[PDB]
Amino acid sequence: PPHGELQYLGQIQHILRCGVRKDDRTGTGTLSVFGMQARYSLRDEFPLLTTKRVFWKGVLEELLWFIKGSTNAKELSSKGVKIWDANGSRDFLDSLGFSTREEGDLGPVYGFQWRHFGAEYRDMESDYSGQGVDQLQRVIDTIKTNPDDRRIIMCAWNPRDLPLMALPPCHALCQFYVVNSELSCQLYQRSGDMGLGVPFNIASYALLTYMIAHITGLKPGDFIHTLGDAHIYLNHIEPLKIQLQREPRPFPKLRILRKVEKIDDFKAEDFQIEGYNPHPTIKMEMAV
Amino acid sequence: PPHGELQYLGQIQHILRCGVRKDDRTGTGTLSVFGMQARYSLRDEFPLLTTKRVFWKGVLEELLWFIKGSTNAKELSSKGVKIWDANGSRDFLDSLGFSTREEGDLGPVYGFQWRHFGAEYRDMESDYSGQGVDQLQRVIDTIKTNPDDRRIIMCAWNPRDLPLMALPPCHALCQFYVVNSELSCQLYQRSGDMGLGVPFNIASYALLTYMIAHITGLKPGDFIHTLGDAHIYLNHIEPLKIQLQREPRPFPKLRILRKVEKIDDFKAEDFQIEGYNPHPTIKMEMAV
Ligand SMILES: Cc1nc(=O)c2cc(CN(C)c3ccc(C(=O)N[C@@H](CCC(=O)O)C(=O)O)s3)ccc2[nH]1
Ligand SMILES: Cc1nc(=O)c2cc(CN(C)c3ccc(C(=O)N[C@@H](CCC(=O)O)C(=O)O)s3)ccc2[nH]1
Ligand SMILES: *c1cc(=O)[nH]c(=O)n1[C@H]1C[C@H](O)[C@@H](COP(=O)(O)O)O1
Ligand SMILES: *c1cc(=O)[nH]c(=O)n1[C@H]1C[C@H](O)[C@@H](COP(=O)(O)O)O1
Repeated sequence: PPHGELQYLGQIQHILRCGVRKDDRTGTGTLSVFGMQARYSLRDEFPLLTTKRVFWKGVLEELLWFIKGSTNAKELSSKGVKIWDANGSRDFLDSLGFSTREEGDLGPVYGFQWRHFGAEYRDMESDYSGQGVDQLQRVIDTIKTNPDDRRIIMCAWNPRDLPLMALPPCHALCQFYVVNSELSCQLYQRSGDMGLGVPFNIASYALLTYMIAHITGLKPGDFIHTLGDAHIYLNHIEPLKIQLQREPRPFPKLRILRKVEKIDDFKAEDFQIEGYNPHPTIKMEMAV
Repeated sequence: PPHGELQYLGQIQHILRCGVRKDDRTGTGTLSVFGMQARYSLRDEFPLLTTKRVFWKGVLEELLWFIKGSTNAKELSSKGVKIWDANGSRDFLDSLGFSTREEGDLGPVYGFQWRHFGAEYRDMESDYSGQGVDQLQRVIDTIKTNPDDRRIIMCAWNPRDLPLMALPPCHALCQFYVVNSELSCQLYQRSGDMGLGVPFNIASYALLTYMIAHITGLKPGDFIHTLGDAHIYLNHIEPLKIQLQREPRPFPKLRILRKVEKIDDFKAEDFQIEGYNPHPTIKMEMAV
């Protein structure tokens, strides 16, 4: 079969060639296409793009960070991953009307929604243990007791909390699916920065599926990536054209070195990416 | 000029050919595939399937019923559309442990979530005016003022309310998009009964897009249908095979018979499907 990475490269080709110029919140301007989907096999291979070196350390730490239910950019930043620090800045928080909010407090985003959906948000320092719906655990439990369930959904998009977010989730929800001992996951990404966030986001959900398959005794199946506003920022056009001239390389594999029982038990050292031979890193300037 | 209906027919082919046997909640059994996407153009045509006659009256009536904010099956039944009566019957309600609920009360379903997301659900007769988030109107307001917004989402999936729903929404959420004066809509349907619900569902959202496009002064663009568990029930394989032998006929057109100002203003007589010439109707027994 063909290299799964060609789907992503193909989506980049399409947007660059046929995407429509669409202004945006950041003011950078974009080339956009509405509605896209790709299927990444998770069977004996891991979808970490090769046409560009993907910041894997960032992916792994962000997910563990999400899993802990943290909304403090400081805690992830202490791991050497600064991807969310800009959004927790004093200046940025103020530009949204969050002047009384401490620096690093991203609001009730991902982690908070996944583990405490519906809980009354105070601040990043608050203890929400036992508050709200722990969707992640409910998803894990359902997969174990009734794998045929067609309602295995973890939703980050919370209408009543959007006002408190420094940035509404680019990932509204994801759905899990089990058939013949294989676990699949589909992500609905309402908005996708193709050159920066997407490659990262793909690896992230592929990792989450591996983690959940591991503790549920299942084999990773497919990761389906569904996009809403799939866009390429104007300043990413040139670097993306360089990346398109690169031939994909066999996807690496992901090894889980230890037998884990609970999702909260995983640690960075538990994972190992082997056979990852990517082309040189390509810098995509952040939009703001 | 590939006919738009070929996508739905191709999805049926794929599932019959590659779908995997998967038991289900109803005990009927299905052929299943996880993750699918189809794009139905809404430009000078309406995607009402022709390889079988679709119950358009039901489609229109159900959507007007959603907009009214109703969660009472009887209010739709009184229009001659009985699609939700079973899910509101005494026996079915009792089977889910809702014996204290009145017959016809579907719980916090679409009507409620769309117009009062977050509000505390009491019963189908309660007045929720001013309670919760009226996502529908907010969506309309944003389309009219900031069309580039990548967060135009209407969510029906509410983790907090699920334990009260007679049937968790098969349509988790939808996202709207605007470019070149065209309004597009993507639906994330977590579970799709390909033979029964899907054809109907596709018409439902195409209609919603036509409605919003009308009140916002935009032209309908694309309707992207995204599926989670796309399945063909076993007792639908024979009739679907017959349907697949039928050549689609040009899609009809949808006419709005007068300038409507507000979404709540639409009445059934404001719409006319013209040039609809479907093949004979194909009954698809309900599963359970
Ligand atoms: C416009 C915009 N696009 C984004 O993709 C985006 C992403 C995040 C958060 N996030 C989920 C991120 C994932 C990956 C990131 C990133 O900057 N990656 C660089 C790595 C450079 C480095 O830190 O060493 C890269 O992949 O090149 S940032 C926050 C705001 C955003 N804003
Ligand atoms: C297993 C199952 N599949 C469904 O598609 C489904 C749909 C609803 C509600 N819904 C959203 C529906 C949309 C269309 C419907 C339907 O029965 N359509 C028939 C029409 C027969 C008639 O004319 O009355 C059809 O299209 O053949 S039902 C409730 C439970 C379900 N249960
Ligand atoms: C958000 C977060 C993420 O994990 N990955 C992403 O791709 N993004 C991107 C999408 C978009 O360019 C921007 C968020 O902006 P908006 O809310 O869509 O306006 O970050
Ligand atoms: C639900 C409602 C709708 O509008 N469209 C649909 O196709 N369905 C289908 C999907 C599934 O076969 C069943 C609902 O069951 P479940 O909750 O997925 O188990 O009806």
